[PDB]
Amino acid sequence: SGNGAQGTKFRISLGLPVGAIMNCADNSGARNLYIIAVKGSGSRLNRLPAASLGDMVMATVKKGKPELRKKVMPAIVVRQAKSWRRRDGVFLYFEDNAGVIANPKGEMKGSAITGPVGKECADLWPRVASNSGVVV
Amino acid sequence: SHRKYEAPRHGHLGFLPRKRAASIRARVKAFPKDDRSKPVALTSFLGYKAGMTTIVRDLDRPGSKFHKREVVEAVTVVDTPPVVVVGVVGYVETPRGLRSLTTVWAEHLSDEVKRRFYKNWYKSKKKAFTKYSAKYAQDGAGIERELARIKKYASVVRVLVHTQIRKTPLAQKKAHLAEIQLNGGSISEKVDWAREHFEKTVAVDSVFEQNEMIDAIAVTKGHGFEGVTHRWGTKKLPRKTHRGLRKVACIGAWHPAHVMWSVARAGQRGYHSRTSINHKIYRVGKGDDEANGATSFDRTKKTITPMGGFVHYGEIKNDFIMVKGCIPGNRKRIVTLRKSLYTNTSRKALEEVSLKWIDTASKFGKGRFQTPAEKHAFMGTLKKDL
Amino acid sequence: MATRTQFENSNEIGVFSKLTNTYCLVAVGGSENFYSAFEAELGDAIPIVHTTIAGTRIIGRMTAGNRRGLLVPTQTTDQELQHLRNSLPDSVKIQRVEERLSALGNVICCNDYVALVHPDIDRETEELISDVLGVEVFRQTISGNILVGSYCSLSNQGGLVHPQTSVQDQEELSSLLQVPLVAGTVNRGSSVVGAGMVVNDYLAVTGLDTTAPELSVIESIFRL
Amino acid sequence: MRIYQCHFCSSPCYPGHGIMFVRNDAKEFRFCRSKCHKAFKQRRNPRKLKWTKAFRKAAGKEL
Amino acid sequence: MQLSWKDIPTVAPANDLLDIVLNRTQRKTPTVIRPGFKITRIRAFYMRKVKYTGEGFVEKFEDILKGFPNINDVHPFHRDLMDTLYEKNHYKISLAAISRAKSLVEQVARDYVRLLKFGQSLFQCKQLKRAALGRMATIVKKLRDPLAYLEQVRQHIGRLPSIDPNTRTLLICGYPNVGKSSFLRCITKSDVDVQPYAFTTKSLYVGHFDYKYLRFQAIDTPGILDRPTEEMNNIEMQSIYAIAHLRSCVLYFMDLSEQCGFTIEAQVKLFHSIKPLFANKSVMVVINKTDIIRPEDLDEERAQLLESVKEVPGVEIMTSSCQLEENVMEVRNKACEKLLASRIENK
RNA sequence: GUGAACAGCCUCUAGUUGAUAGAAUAAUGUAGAUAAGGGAAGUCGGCAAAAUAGAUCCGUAACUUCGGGAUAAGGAUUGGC
RNA sequence: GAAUGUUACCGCAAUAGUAAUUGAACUUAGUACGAGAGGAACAGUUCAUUCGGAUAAUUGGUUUUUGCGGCUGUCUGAUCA
Repeated sequence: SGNGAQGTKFRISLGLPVGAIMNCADNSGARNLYIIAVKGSGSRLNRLPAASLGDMVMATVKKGKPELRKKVMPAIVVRQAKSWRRRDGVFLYFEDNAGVIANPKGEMKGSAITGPVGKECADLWPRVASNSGVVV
Repeated sequence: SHRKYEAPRHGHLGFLPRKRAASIRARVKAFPKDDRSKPVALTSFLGYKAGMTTIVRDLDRPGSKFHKREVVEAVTVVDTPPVVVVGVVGYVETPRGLRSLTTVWAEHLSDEVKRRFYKNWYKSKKKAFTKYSAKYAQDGAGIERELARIKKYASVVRVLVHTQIRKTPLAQKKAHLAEIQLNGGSISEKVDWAREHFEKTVAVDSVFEQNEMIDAIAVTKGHGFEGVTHRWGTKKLPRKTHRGLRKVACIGAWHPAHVMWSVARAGQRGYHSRTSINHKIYRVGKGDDEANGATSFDRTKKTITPMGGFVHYGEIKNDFIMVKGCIPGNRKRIVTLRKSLYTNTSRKALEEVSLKWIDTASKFGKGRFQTPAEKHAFMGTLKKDL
Repeated sequence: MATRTQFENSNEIGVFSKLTNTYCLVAVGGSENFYSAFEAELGDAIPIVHTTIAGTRIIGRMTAGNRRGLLVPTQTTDQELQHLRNSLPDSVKIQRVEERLSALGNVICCNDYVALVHPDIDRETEELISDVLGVEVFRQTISGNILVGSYCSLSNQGGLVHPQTSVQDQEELSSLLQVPLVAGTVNRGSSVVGAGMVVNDYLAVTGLDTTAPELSVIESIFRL
Repeated sequence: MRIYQCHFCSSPCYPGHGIMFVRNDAKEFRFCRSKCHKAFKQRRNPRKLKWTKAFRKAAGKEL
Repeated sequence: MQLSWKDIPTVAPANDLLDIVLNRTQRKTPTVIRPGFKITRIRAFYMRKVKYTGEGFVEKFEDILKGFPNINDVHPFHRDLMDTLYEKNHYKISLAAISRAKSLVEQVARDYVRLLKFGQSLFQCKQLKRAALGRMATIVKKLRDPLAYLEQVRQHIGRLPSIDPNTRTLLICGYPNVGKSSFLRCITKSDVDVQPYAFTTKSLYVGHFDYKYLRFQAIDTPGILDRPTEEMNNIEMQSIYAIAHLRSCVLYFMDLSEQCGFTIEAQVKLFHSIKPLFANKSVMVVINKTDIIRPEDLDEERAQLLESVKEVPGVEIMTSSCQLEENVMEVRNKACEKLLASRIENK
């Protein structure tokens, strides 16, 4: 929420709450990245604050890299695969979830990220647009 | 004590009083400041909401995501019949009650304002203002003398007008009497303004200009004696729970023994009146105004008549007014417009207009062709019709 | 010349904007801030008219071009080439070119005679691109990476190469790509190279995050 | 200046509404309505079932 | 370029710590009546007690240790700066008094859970609270003493610089009260405004320059360094000394302009005291104002570091003047280039 | 009649239309409906609900006293002409 | 709702009670200050989260106008209905 993003992009009401098993499809050899904590707000009764396309949360590693488990690492969603919320009218989506590798510091690590990447996260985070390939 | 720590409020209210709408007319208690520099201009107006549409406009606003892109929102085009001045009544101030006696009406009254006073139209002998119309037969000792008092012993003037229903598709067959305050130079140019404007329509070459910040007041839609569950926001108890599964949450008040004010339950979610401000006028249309759908991309002669119809309306036969944004409260009833109160912040009036593509397809079904002649041309002559 | 600012807190100016040697095409971002930068430098036949594409602010991922010839994806609309074409003489083609993807910056580089496209798709509309530019495009991967526009961006003089590159790769492509191939760190040891800076025929706008020995490459290899 | 025409449904209507399903790698058919979205998820074939205009090309309409 | 200081926030000694007093106050205060029944109004003050507990508990005893490294980290020079302030005395008294109040929290928690016992008689509770208050008092007393010292040196570290020995560093030092107003100040922009400085007559005027892409900068401590350690029973002179001990390239400063007949004959046999200590340290001699040198002390002073006579390895000397702006760039450049062809060239 | 069968459902014969009705469908109830993303965030608690579910064929671990586990899980096959 | 001749339309609003909050980014500004390692506020433009009061032209959810189309068991001989 302020670690190198181009302004405050429109926080789209997606569907990624706490306990969402996120997959993995990039330069890393991991299979899935389970998230144990999803937020992105403040004063709000009852609700589990979800994460929109381009938010920085902390995820864990289950299957793929057993050497790197039980730790905290950044995980920016690069694949929305859900209907967003704009002003044009268009609402296209993908299929599979996101899942990128990042060093436990505050930046990124992955570069050769395969699969379709949303243009919304690319515009917000320069690191995503610089490390992608196929956009929409 | 508390649950966790007080928690927020889903039973949070918003309207102390409220109640059902015992009148189609809203409660207008706000009036703009009278100015002497600007000429005689209205402060309020009347009309009827038609519906919404999709208009493509180039976002001149420096958006932090879009800007200069083809985006759309939600606008409304409030319809307004030719309002004719048939009453000139002036006042002074507002102490603890009304304070005047100079009430000047008219003579040529149609069959619109003669139905407002009487529920049974058939029992009416069509003999209204008989003692008032007899004052015009003489020199006018009780007419011209009244105007001599307004030019000195008065201040504000609330012009009594109505709305034409003979050309209005709204099935009501009755005009709507309202009060419109006008602000201009001195206090003698107010009464004489509406006096010389009898049997006349609404002129758009004097007061009504291009891009003016106006307001909007309509009537809210109700839903009966709706309870705390849907009216405010009560939870849902599991199926395991008995004697109820969506009942009101246990209050447990004490705060004075007379149970608190915001423990509200069932009343009337809606059916009141709202108040919207800060709205820019896009385009002022008329009754016989053609080529309403001025598309700056396809360049085709078309109107904005809804090819389906919303609810209780028609096919556009009066002067339509397209304004920026929408308006709270459902239509099918009198909508009291209002001009700018004072120097508002706005923070959006810096941007002009850039309307191009105008939607005029179906409103009942899905959006397809804009013009019905296009579908007929694409189909061609077959079995039925041409 | 070689200036350095913090435009919208983004050292990667190559991602947002793209000032190639073909035509000075500037995106939406650049009011009076960017105008004060290249005031006495530019203002010639190549202005700084703002524009957009497909409802995005990224203009570095759409095309390349040498000195004359710019294409346009079929994903976006034609509401930009109906007024901007007046300023430019004859470079941007108005022919409806079918696009297979969307981003054409990290897969294809821009220069004059040297070009490279990462092997991933077939040969359909790609041949049409090489026909206009007149460049014998030879497909070749680099260190098993799909990115190439953010790892290297050569010109008519030299070319900065990504530090994480094998020695063998920095020799076999020295005669064909006619570049000395100088490997070294860039932008405080960043992972991007050509995405943080855009080499032009005249000036060379970079970033302030670029260290002194990382910036001295331009004033040594490229030579002014 | 081009005329917007639907692909999978073959019906020239509104450009947006626009909830569409991409093919990950390659591109997809731009939907012209929301009804076309649910007609692709169930793997419906527009070639056999009459819903497009391409099938009418092999039919022939000369009255 | 830092170490492990200027990160610790403010610390309330004893006068600014009056919080304990306030708390004990409200405590002995209580006096509740307990709702419900008037015969069962004896059950509540237990909660009262747990409360006070947690309170002092969190208190302090952990924020003091933060901001301070170790008594045996890496280089002794990092703790040498504290020797001229609190001295290994208050030093250990650093981590010393540290662990002091530290365990103090121990006894704290101790007696804490201790009384903890019972949740009847709010009154007895008042007495317990009073006892706790007294205990707290008997501590921060002697506490705030050295703790006062604490706050002091605390703020203290805001003017004192902190270089990094894990990189290239060019030691630059000069002798004030001569003419550094238009000589040494031609390199940096240091000037006394608000921040004062004792010891010497002047303050801290550290020079700095950024040539090519290197980084050469080091402060100077005049006074203690210009005299043997034995002569200074402490102070900072020794400060000057450790200061030295640090370095990569020591640059000695001379002046053969004769301001008032202040030639050097006694300090000649002093450079040999730090000569074998310079295993990998480059030397450089810079003489200011070289034009009015009269042949009266020239045929004697030259047998020091100028010519190959005594205690000289055989380096290059420079005789010019930066006051008249005569090749000031050449002098600054030819004083750190030797380090590039030494430690940098080898490592 | 269908079906593995004697269940259920439908149809024929015999046996029937007494259990207040009408108008109206705002909120709060018993049993019974259906909701993208997320797939155990609610609860003391696998407590409610839903999905998986038959026959034929194939496949079917560890343990045990070889009468068992065993109709395992994970798949495929299925109607009418 | 009973109402002092009555009904309808059009005004003034006492008393009581009271209702929006917070953060970030861009420009000014890689700024004022400073020895190095570092690093702000005011004005103007452009947003998001949460709560309350609303709206249904588009999207999503719901389907008693038990529609239209298709299908299983049984029946009016059979077919259409």
